[PDB]
Amino acid sequence: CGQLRPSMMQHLLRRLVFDVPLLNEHAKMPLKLLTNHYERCWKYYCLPGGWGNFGAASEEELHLSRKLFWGIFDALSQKKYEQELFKLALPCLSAVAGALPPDYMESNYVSMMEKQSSMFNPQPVDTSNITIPEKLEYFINKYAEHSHDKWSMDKLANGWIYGEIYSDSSKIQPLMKPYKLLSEKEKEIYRWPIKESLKTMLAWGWRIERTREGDSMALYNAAHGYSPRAIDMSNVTLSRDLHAMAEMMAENYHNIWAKKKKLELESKGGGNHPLLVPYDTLTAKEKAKDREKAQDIFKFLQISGYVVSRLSAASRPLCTGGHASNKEKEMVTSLFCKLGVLVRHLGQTLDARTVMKTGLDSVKSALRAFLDNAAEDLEKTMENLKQGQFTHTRSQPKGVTQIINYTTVALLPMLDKHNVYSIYNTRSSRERAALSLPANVEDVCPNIPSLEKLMTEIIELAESGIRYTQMPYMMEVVLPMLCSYMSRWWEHGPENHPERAEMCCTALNSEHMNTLKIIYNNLGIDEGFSQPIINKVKPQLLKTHFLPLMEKLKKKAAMVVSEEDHLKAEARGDMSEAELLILDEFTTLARDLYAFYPLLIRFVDYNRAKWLKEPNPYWSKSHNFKREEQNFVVQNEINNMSFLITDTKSKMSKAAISDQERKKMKRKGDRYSMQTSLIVAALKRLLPIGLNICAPGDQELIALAKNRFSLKDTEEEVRDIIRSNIHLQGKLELGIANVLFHLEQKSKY
Amino acid sequence: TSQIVLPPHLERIRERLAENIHELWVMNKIELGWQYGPVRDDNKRQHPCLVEFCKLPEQERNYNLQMSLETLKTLLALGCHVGIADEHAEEKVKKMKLPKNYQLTSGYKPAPMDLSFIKLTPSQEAMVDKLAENAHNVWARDRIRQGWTYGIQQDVKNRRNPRLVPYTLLDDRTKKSNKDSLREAVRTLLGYGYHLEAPDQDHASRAEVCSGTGERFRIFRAEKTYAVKAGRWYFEFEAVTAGDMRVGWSRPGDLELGSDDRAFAFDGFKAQRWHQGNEHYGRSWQAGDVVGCMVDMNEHTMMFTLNGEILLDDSGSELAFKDFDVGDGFIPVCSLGVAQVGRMNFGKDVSTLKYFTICGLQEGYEPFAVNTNRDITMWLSKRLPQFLQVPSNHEHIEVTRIDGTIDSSPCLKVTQKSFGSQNNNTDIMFYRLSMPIEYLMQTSTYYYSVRIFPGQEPANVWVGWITSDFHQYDTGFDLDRVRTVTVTLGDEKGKVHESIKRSNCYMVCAGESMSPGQGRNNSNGLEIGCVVDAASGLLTFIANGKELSTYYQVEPSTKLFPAVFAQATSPNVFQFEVLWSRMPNQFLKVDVSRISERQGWLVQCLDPLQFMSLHIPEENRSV
Repeated sequence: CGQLRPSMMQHLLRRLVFDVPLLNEHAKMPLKLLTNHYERCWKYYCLPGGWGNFGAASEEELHLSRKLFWGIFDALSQKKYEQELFKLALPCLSAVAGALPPDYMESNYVSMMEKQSSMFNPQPVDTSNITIPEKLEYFINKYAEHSHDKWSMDKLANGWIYGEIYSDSSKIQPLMKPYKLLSEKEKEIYRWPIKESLKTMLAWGWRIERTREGDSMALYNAAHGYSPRAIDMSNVTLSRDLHAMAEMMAENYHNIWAKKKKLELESKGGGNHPLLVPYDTLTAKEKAKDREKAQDIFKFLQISGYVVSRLSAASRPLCTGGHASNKEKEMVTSLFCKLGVLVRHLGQTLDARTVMKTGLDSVKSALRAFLDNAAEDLEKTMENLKQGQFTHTRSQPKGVTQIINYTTVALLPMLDKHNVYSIYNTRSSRERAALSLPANVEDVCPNIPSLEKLMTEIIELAESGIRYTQMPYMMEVVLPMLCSYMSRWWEHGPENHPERAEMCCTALNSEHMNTLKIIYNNLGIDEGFSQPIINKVKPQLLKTHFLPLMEKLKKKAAMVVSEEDHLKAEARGDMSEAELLILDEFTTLARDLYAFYPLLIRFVDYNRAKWLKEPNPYWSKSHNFKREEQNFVVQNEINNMSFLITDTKSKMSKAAISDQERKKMKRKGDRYSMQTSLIVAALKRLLPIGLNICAPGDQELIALAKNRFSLKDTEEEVRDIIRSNIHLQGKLELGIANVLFHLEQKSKY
Repeated sequence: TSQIVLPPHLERIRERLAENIHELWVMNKIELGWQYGPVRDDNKRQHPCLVEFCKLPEQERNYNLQMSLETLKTLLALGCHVGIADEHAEEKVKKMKLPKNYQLTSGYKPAPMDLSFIKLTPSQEAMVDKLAENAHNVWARDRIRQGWTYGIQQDVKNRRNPRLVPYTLLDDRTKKSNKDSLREAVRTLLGYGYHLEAPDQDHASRAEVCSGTGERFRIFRAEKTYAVKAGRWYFEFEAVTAGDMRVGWSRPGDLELGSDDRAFAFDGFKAQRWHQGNEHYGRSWQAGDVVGCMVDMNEHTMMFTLNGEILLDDSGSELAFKDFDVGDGFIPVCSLGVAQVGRMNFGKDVSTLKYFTICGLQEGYEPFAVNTNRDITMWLSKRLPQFLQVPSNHEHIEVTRIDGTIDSSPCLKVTQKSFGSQNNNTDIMFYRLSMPIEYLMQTSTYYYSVRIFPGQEPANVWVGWITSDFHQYDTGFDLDRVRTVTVTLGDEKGKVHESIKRSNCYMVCAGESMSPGQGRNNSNGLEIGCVVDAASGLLTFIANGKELSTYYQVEPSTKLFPAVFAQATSPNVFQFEVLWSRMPNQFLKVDVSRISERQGWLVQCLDPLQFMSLHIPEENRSV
């Protein structure tokens, strides 16, 4: 950790900007990587300004390590302080603007997630024809008098006194006279720096404050009444704008001094000086002088109250984030139009990939950012992005765009004004073209797509695209009719009848609900006002007609029974948000059915547990669960005592058996942890039967885990294979592990 | 509600709107049921307001125009855009609105309009409420100016109007008539084709839900001698109102709870813990919920049982705090925010505890105060500041007494002590430090003083004396001198005599400007220590060489330890040549029982109480 400011990265940049070292660039990148973490974010005062200036001067260069350093610094800057962007908004915008011309090479153009913060000059100015206005009458005289008093007091501290005849041997200074009678040469010498500073400040052009409350010329506590005093006015904190003005004045002074040094070196015909050094590379010896000059400037400008100074409440008017989002939407729309015009009748695909990786995703917490960013144009921009993504996925995709599309579609549930802009026409057309997936397996789709459209990708994308669990946001015009059409089609076809490599067609719709052999077409023809789904008689009739289907749904098959059960669970999901609490009897019947179905499913041995990837989570139900747990514990104990002796074949079979047992244990423990809260709530008041039934299960679980090694080594590989994790212990309302909150609750008793 | 003045640009539309709405009110008055009368009399069912525009007096029309202008200016200057969107259906456009409904009476009656099929936006309700508040305010100020229907020093008549307070003293039942009139007016404005927006919504954050700071914070703590070293102790804290309630265990030895490692706390308002930073753990509670802080010195694990359920963090760890030093034990600690009520339960009885059989008995837990026969005693943070503290160790205090009065006597006392700060320290504090240190042709004795350097004067540092009781720790001070409490004791029959004036806790001179000389250096005769030989109620403690009528005659017995007032950032101005409020304090333990009864408000206390004070030397101790 540094003290006040580092001077390492400036030297590293000055060495990397030229190619004097050969094969030596590898001896400073580890130094930069190690020193980045040592220094805090508060040590970057002038470094971001120089970085932005150098980026604006040159965007594309041969220094490929700069983006790596930038990415490392930005990834390591995501701390709890949450520092403001301030001056960071300009370099990121410049890099976004200039990133299009670069082509595709290296991985240096992939990690764009850090963009947008996850949300010499010898003659700087010319004053050859600048005239200082005559607005000075008193303050300059007061400043000159104060400077003369300070200089004469300093000369008096050395041992000089006022006299009549100048004599260096006797140390007599006759200059101790008022400014009204001082020499013209001394007055001009004292006035020249002040005049130059005034001209420089008036050259750029800034507002001048002349408030009457700032008259602090005389507020602090010899011959011709000469009584000099010392004033300490450096203890007053000053604004940042005046600090920047003083920094600019110091920069101009240093540039002028460097120009004078260059002129005096050229006049001599030879020589050099090592003082041609930027501010961020300066050492403490000159830093003390710079701080003294800054303090003197602050004291000079503080007197008499001279302060140098340089929309609608909406994202469009003044907010930088809203401007950046609108611009990014503009470039992505322009690129989409260009691709749809040129490609559809080299580095273009590369820049398209970069702008869809950067434009679509800007922050991991996209929901909160969208909520706190905008509410009017957010919906239409999201709809335009979805339409562009759908049009681009209509053709053949080269790269894998599934994850980004899923992330974009997951933001729809977490209202939007769909009446202003209707961008659902493309989705309705796609739904009409795919009105019957088991029946439309032909060349009806354009260009005969074997995997572009007729695959599981669209089925998986439809789950994320259609999701209104929180609150509906559609126009409620064609979506309820399409939902009714899909429900009627699934009612007509009891089986799946899918294509090849499309066994998981259950995960197709996530909004199967009322008003969200049917006579919907006849009702629409007769009305074409009130939709038939408005009446509650139709959903009740449909539920009553459907109930015998899963009442009599019981088969001993392996895959067809499992897929039929999955289809029945999906088409009869429990998310009946349409007054769930009102239909108490229907809710109780649904809960009883959804609790008795897993019991009948697990009644079989089920040596294979890979059929159900993720199953959907009273006294009779508790008794059935306890009986099933006791039976499975007895089976596991029997397997344990059978495997204790009579050693089996090679480790492949044992590993497979252990993996199957671990999968079965996880599948059973999911429901066990789901029902543990209900069992505990039942047994807390007056029920000892639940504890008396769970005690043999806990004893069997403890005995099974008391001494086991094959299960111990196979648990790691089972967890590694099953990358999907539920982690429902923290909800309190490798999916599961051997020891979690459920085990602690069971052992608490 | 008076922000700006309506610009003269919409005069034509303003006049047309005012004319047609005035016509609307006078037809409404005509159809109300009354009749026009040449004279004013309520007994004849005649009202002067039921006069057509052709015969209306000039004063009434001028008043109508003025109130219409004021209302339009108010609704324009509130902040919502009131620009013209749809033209009114009068002499410009015809949209069948006027002849929609027609009524016939005994006289002229055109066909009015009533559009109620539009959605009633909350902006209309906000407009109605604002107009009602403005009407109540102008009525209240009109009553104030003329003193009608009430009296303080006059009592002209009884039955005071409840219209003085525009919001609380007025109920919607009494103001049903003007509320209905305002509702009709805004409905007709909606029917005219005018669009309005509601600022008090989620679209714009124009409303503030919380207003406060880190002030009025009370920490409830137990005895320092009740610290524990081993075993498991359980206690329940029933939360009534959700809010800032940091509950945990504190280690003995102003400051926010959990800022550093001295104490541990947990809160569900943000559902995260406080220990040397922010860490997500646990969940929010609700009304009537317990926390159940656990301690186990055997293995140094801390856990919380919310209603019998162990709270877990995002990492799935059952231990809230791990690897902490035992120290000198831990004691229960609670925090109460603004307008928040708690309920402690140390475990006096088993039946008093609610969630104890669920988790306590099985795991082998005992209540914190199950063995104590006497009543438990608890402390709380003292809001009233006290001066009984000497600053020993601070952030930038390096006090060191140096004595050099022998032989060389430049300033008699000859003492130096660094009391200045370093950087970023300005919270207006008052300093106080301990003192372990007739004659002819004499002036004064006790030539001692506290050195200062009045060469900067950042905020006009005040100097003066201090009384024994100072309980006015506020940022703003020296603007009212509390109160100039005067006593006019005497016969008070025909002459006032011996009217001795008293003083409050204000013995500090302003010292704004002693003289317009602006002397150099820093020594200008500052707070010279002078005491009169004979006590007469006057003491010579001034920082200037001239008298400016600051006698301040008071009674004797006021001398105590020195204290001065100052405010700066870091000028190292204070040298020798603090008020705290984090100190624990207990109120009472033997509080009496009082009984109140209806029709008399009788209060009875038949149980006497007694307690004593201290007798420490120097003849001043009572805490």
